[PDB]
Amino acid sequence: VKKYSAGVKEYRQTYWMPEYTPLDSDILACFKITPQPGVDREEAAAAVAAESSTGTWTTVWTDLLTDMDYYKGRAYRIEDVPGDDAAFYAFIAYPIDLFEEGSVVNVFTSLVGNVFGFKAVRGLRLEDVRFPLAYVKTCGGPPHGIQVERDKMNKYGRPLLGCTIKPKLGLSAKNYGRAVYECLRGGLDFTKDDENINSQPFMRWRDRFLFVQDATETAEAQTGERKGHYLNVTAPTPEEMYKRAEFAKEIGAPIIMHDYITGGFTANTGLAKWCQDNGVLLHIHRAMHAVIDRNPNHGIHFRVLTKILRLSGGDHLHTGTVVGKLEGDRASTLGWIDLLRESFIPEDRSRGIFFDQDWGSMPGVFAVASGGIHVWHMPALVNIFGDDSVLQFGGGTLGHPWGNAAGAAANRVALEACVEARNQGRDIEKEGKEILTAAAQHSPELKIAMETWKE
Amino acid sequence: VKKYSAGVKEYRQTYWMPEYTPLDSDILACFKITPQPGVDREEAAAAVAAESSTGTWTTVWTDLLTDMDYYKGRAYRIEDVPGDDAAFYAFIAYPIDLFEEGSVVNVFTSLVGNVFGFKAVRGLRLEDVRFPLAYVKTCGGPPHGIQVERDKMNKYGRPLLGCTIKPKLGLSAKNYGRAVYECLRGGLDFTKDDENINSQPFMRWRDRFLFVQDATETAEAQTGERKGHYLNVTAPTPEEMYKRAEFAKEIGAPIIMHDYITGGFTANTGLAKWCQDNGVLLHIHRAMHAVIDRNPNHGIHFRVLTKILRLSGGDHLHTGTVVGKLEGDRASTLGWIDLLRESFIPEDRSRGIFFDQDWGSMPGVFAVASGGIHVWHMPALVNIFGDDSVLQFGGGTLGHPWGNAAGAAANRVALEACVEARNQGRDIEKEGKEILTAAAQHSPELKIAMETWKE
Amino acid sequence: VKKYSAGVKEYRQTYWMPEYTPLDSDILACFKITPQPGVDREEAAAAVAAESSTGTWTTVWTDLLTDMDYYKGRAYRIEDVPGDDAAFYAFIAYPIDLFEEGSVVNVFTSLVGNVFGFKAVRGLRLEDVRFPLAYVKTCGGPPHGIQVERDKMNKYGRPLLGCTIKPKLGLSAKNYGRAVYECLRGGLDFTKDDENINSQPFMRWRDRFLFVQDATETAEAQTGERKGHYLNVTAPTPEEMYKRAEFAKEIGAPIIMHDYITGGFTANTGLAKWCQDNGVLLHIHRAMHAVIDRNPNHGIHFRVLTKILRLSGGDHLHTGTVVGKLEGDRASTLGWIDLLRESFIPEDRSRGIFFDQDWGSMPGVFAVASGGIHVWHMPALVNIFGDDSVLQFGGGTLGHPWGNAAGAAANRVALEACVEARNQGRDIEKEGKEILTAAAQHSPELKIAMETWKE
Amino acid sequence: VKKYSAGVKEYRQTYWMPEYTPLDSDILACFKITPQPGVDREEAAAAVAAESSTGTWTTVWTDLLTDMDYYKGRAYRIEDVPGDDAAFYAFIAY
Amino acid sequence: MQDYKQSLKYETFSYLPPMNAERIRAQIKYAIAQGWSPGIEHVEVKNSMNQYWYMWKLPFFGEQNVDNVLAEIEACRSAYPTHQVKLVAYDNYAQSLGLAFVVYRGN
Amino acid sequence: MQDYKQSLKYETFSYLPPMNAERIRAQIKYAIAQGWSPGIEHVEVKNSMNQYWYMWKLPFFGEQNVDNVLAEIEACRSAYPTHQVKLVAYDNYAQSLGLAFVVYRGN
Amino acid sequence: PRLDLIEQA
Amino acid sequence: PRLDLIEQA
Amino acid sequence: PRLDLIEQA
Amino acid sequence: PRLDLIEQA
Amino acid sequence: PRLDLIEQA
Amino acid sequence: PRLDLIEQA
Repeated sequence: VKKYSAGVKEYRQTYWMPEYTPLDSDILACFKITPQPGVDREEAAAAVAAESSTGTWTTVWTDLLTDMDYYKGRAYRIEDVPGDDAAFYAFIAYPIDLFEEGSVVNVFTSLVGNVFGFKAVRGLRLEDVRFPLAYVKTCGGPPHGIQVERDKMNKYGRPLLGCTIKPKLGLSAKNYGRAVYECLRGGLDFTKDDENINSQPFMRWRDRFLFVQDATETAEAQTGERKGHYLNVTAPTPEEMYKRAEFAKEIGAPIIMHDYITGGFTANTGLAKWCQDNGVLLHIHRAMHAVIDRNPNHGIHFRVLTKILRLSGGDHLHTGTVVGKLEGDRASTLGWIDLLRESFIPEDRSRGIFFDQDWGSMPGVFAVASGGIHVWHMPALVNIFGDDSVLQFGGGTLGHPWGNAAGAAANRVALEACVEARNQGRDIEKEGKEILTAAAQHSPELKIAMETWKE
Repeated sequence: VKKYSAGVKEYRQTYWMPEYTPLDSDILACFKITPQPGVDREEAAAAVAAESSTGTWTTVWTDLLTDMDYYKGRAYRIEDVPGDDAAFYAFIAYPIDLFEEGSVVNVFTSLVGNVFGFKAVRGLRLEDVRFPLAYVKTCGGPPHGIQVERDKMNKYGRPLLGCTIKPKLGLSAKNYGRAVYECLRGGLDFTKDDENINSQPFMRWRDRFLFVQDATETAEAQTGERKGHYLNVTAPTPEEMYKRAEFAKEIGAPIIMHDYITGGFTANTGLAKWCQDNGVLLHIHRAMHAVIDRNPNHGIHFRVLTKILRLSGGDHLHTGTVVGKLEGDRASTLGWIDLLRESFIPEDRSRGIFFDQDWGSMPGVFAVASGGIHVWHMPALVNIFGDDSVLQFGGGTLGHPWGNAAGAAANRVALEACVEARNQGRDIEKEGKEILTAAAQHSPELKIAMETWKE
Repeated sequence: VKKYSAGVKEYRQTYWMPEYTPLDSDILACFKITPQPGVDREEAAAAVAAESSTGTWTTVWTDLLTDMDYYKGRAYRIEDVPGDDAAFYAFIAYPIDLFEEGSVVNVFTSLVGNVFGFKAVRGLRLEDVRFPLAYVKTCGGPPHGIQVERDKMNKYGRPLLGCTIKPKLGLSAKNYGRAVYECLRGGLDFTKDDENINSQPFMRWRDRFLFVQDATETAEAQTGERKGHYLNVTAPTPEEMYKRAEFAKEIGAPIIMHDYITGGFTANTGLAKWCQDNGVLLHIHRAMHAVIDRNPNHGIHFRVLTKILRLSGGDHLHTGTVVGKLEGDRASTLGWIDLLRESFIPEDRSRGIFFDQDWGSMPGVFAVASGGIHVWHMPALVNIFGDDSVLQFGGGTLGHPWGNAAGAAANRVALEACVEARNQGRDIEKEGKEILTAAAQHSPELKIAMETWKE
Repeated sequence: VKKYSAGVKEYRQTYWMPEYTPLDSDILACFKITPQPGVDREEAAAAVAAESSTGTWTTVWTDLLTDMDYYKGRAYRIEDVPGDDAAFYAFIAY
Repeated sequence: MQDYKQSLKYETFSYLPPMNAERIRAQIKYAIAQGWSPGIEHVEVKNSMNQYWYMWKLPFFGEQNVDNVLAEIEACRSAYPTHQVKLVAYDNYAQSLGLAFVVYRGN
Repeated sequence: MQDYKQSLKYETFSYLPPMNAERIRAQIKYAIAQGWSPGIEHVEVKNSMNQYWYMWKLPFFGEQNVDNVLAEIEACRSAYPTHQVKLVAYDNYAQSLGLAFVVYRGN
Repeated sequence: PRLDLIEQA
Repeated sequence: PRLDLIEQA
Repeated sequence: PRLDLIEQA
Repeated sequence: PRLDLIEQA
Repeated sequence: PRLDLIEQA
Repeated sequence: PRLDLIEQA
């Protein structure tokens, strides 16, 4: 359009380009769109492309000051959803120029943050986003990633073991350090603050950091293995966040954690850059299937959020538990794991992957398993997550009848028995009970752990 | 419980206290809980109280190191939901000691961030949260608030007028400033960056700030009225955010904006403290009915998010449009407005308010109306939002057939005609057309605006 | 004493030196001591010398590591009090080495801060303190003093006129500036924040500073006379105090104020050094006859506090009103004035001066008169305070029936009529009514002011 | 008071609120007050509430720019001191 | 297309046609009915953007008669016939101006 | 209620009615009796707020005759009939001005 | 506004 | 891991 | 003032 | 101590 | 210029 | 030394 004509217009003629082949540099998005009744699919897809890019609810004269054809998002393909009929899949391409370099949420909130519909869409859901390699290279990514983290902690050949201190709230700093010390000396690689342990009246953050670090050094000397505790630096302001991270580094803490939900993207991205500058490992917690990622027809799918968290940066990523999930979503669990750790993820509709995602050299992220898991879950966990994972047993360790050290040892024995059995070629999920029962013959701690919780 | 016994236990005996009267200092929460089939309501409410506070999926010995009775969250009342039968209302009290002072999301993510269910709940929804005055006093709140903002900008007796520059993306800095200049000189109080205008290749942030500030000064000199433009300081890292805010202050920009969704709580809270320290007004955008707040039985209700945003801090708050919403949710629109601006909001179930919310002296926040609104919406907008609001007309201004200045004037005339008619005692919503038609007799800009978009 | 013998001992043999002639460098103190019954005067005076210097309630071996004879405070003379018989006057000399240079309260709290009695004294009162010139030279003193202040403000030949804005609390920043503007344009030299106007919810400090400074510049342009407003920088922390003072300097405010009672010595001394470094005049408020200086037989006399405030530093000093005081304490009013302004104050028991106080070149301080004073007080005020004073009329100006500008003019006319009459040789206190009545013939503002309040 | 009238006034009518129940957020103070001879207890308690809050020795027009009823300190109860008779206890809420 | 003509403005209601006596009166009635105190400010035209205009006497606290406000507007006009004159309405509950508009644009 | 009329002022005594010859004379007598040295400063009206006005000749150090000061005021007036003229009194003990007031407001 | 609708009122 | 599953492979 | 009343005088 | 004598108790 | 000769064109 | 030879002595 070369001439200005005020007034509301349809979006199909500008924002629906069925003959458009996406450039390699394009940000691609797959939306599950349920259009308003009567509205054609091509128009509704065009409406989402307009509102998430250069479109306005009415024609503006300022469009003619730039070239819309270059800058606009444009829907280029529509596909039926297998199962539903109301919804359809819109594939929309966004020129890479639309986004701030190294600011992956600026992609995200442009796409769905403030995209209400332009009166043509009654339901939107962002399924997948292809971040082109050109854009990936501008993001910080994980400050260290799997391979460097293993080198720094000198840990090889098995999943790492962690544990959140319980109760979630209420412990004094010294009692917190006692719990940490007992877990670490018993065989856990890591302990961690609970996500909502920041700096409360019952335990100020600086006191916690000091006692925890003393606990970490003591257990490391008494086991001869490197130990860590994710010190939670999540804070109300960035200054406070950086101050706590600086104190963690000052006292020699190898690893910190950040609640991405509490803190937000800006804080997390800054923290991840800080962590790479200061050689501190960064554990990220972002609950999924909670508010944002649980509704199957309304919201942002967790694999998009997973991609964002990897670009924003984190050496570990945790959402929810995987074993309690059904065998059906286990295929989605395996696809989730691959987005975190692999360099190139090919398209696979069965797993929910609509685009090839190329990470290039961006480091992978440790996948974290938590939840109400105990020793009996260990075979499934080892089989599903493999070696490049952290298995966190909070209640499973502090809930052992003989205390933290024994609980840590039980989990450590169970983990190593499963890893050894896997390396011997045994099907550890099918033979799980027998593997644990045999290892329990030499580990009284494991024996009573298996009696404490049910197979 | 005085003795340690390992193993999974029910939560009813610890976390269900039907005889508990909440202390004035308690954080109160109202959850709409749908329990797993077979699970009793008192047990499921107890499960949510446990997981959002001091509970673990299995008994841990570290509970005995502290006093759970003091620290635990405890459900104290259960009510049916009017309409549903599967769901019920759980009222849970949290001792104020559970939370970091001045960190309101630490309240929020403790409550729903990472609360999956303990196998007793299949559906959770946070309806309302009573922040006690003791906790409110620890939060920064709006850096200035309504009354101080009006004093700083010397604006009295009417809603403020704003406009997002369109197209959302694609304009060079100089062309951006041209659009801003034309809008401001035409009668708008404010213009603003789009939420996703940060620092893109087509317009780097520093160039935008300079040209916009030149546009703002020019239009202010040519109108004799104070002008502003919300410079978007949303950035990938906190350092970058502060740097842009500092440059805004350095060049004399009176107001900045922050996309809370993009940036996150930590960045926003830090920015709001910075704004109070530097006398800069802060506009907050947080889309609601988008991902988080749209699903009526799954997620966090927007009034809880509204309370958080007021405590976190912002002089303006924007989510979505109010006029297009139905007359039914207009009562929820009016309740939303009051949480933003009033000092004490009494309980009112009809509006979704389950607790008296006392703000004390915490300043109110300008409510912002946007969307595809134009002159015809002005009577309803003035009637619903009243004077302490900002009415943003992006497309309604830049989509005027005679350009921005004329569009700004049309909206300015419509607004003042509605305000004058309201002050004369007329029912401006019922008499809206006649009010605008009469004012259109003296304003050709308004006349053709009314012909451009439909009543 | 050369040998160590543990145990409680009397103080007379060490701390009572009736043959001691004070060195010119000695800090001298005059205490009104009421001894415990049975205790001899020489012993009780020795007890106060011991406890306020190098004495301990029991003999300590560490005394022998130093030379007590050099370092001890020693009482050297005892005099009866004219009127009482229970009390007596103890004169105690302290070697200058006992005190931190430039820290005059370290003198003060050593003397009476923590001096309970050593079981020999049941009543203590510090009447006068001779600060030797050697010690005076180490203190900062007033940042500018009378002569420099007159040069900076270009004010000569009369007392300066001020006014506290009323009501003390409750006004918004813009309304505060309106009151300031009206007072200043009417003829006052200064306005001022109330002592407890800091940064309250109804008026944040930065907004107040901006509006007040705009008011000050406007009235200065419209009168052709230099104007000022004492911006209260009293703050909870030193960082906050300095920040407000820096903002005062940044916007060109010529003068700030500090509530010495609220802030304290350390803050005030730092502020006074800052003021000299930055060329800002400093008004000090320290209420006397309030808690500290009102009880005639218990506490620190106001002339000692006056000396401290001059050394600590302030260009103006205010305590309470002088005219309402009786003719008897007018002699004490005149002596108070001289300690503030003169270079050398000779000893004079009738005025309560027990030592020659030499200030050397330390600048004098403007004496400030306030209270419920109005036009009728002007003759007495001019006669008592003379030219080097600030007469503050808060209610006397804002309580004028025609508003601030008229009230300011009434006070300005009354002041100039009294000064002119004094310069003509008339006895202005005896002829006060006639002087004001004559001036009222040409000033309607003054005429109705005299009718508003009683002669 | 809605209208400005200059001049010295008593404090009892504004700063003595015997029916005031302190809010949980109020700063409460207990003063042992010995009033000037002739001055009633309710007036002297009102005087301390005024001077320690929003009161001035004479009426100022700037009071009408704000809401005194919200901001003022107000004495709400008076009690005898057990032992003395000259003094009394004033309870003032801020 | 019509070209927008740039001119100086005077804040609230300055984009409407200039007010006659009835329209001014109705606004003052509104301010009084809201419980706001009418006041009058004036300033030289070149200083119209200052935060602190000259206050005409004191705000008419607790004034209920619209005609008294109008008379004082006239009095202020006569005293400063070249000044811009503004009608303000003080809201002591908000410590803000509930309403403000220029009644005479000055010369 | 009367409205306060804003006008430029000239520091000490400018709020009194303008001084006649006797009132000026009495102030100079006071300054001399205090042992202060009378001096005369003058400046263009627009520069009246400068710290440094033009000094008329030198301060009349040790001048005892009031009429000499008055004559020099007249001389300064004639030399600069449009300037503001100020009478100052130097106090060498305080190195301050004991007194200062404008005798001619300039034009 | 501000203090019109307080809990105190 | 890392370079086993590259797009290059 | 200042140097009028000195100890030197 | 600490939580033994709370207002909550 | 700038976007006239893009690879996109 | 130090305080042996003072003016005080």
